[PDB]
Amino acid sequence: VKPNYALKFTLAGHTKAVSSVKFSPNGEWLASSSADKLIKIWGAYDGKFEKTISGHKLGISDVAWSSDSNLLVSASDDKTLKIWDVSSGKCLKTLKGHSNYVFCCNFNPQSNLIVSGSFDESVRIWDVKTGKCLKTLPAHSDPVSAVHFNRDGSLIVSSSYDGLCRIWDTASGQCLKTLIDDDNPPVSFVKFSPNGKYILAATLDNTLKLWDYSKGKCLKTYTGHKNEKYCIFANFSVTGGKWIVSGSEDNLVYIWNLQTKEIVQKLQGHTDVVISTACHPTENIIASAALENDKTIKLWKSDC
Repeated sequence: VKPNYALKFTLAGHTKAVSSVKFSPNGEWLASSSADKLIKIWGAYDGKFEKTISGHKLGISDVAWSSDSNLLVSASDDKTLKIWDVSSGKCLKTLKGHSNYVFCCNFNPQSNLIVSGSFDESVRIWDVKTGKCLKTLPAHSDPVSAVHFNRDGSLIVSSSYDGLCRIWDTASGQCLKTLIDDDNPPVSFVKFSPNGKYILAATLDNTLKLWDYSKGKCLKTYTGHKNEKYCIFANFSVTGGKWIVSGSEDNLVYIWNLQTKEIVQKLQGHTDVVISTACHPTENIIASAALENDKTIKLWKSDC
């Protein structure tokens, strides 16, 4: 009925706001990025600090893992993305092309491609092996807040302060669908459901929405949290109960029942905006991370 997530670890070490936390696909590691220009790797189950990955000249907005858990990509205000070999910590490639801060990034499931979103209003698709830009999509008319590939990499979904959610054919770059409600508040997040049939989208009117984009219809609305200013990451949690999980600008992690939309738990502990949450791929484990009055990551664990 309800989870019972309890605090297990507080991961200290970043010196500015944390921007993003992500579990490796094999579940072994958490990676974190921060305004302090650094990536940090931590053990997912014992919270143990592993190493620092350095090289960006300005703060990092996002980090993402390849499917084999061997590479990371980061997006930075220095207008580049970097591909990192996690074991060595070396920068394998620097991805130049964006004309302003890069804000979001992701590998596709095969992990031969990376997608980025930028303040320059564009979405780019990059070849992992060469570090070259394959396509620049004129995706939006304001900064792009999130980019995500669907389950097999055949589609990209993007969101922008322009109020729109768009879905793109990866191979061609053709826009297959624009989602818009009668109202156009800035869309601060978007991602595909694990089965790729639905889309979870956050807008800066304190609202999360689950969209059936085959039919272009909003099915669920989740409220009660605070989200009017920041681009906060949300997630589907599928390892036990089927929940929706998001950060909030009242320093809490919110957890909703996906089907009934009822708030099932609120996680208190952070002392600043909870900007990012990640759900563990196999265990009922949540990582949360907060802005610069806090600077820590928290690992939580529930029985369902």
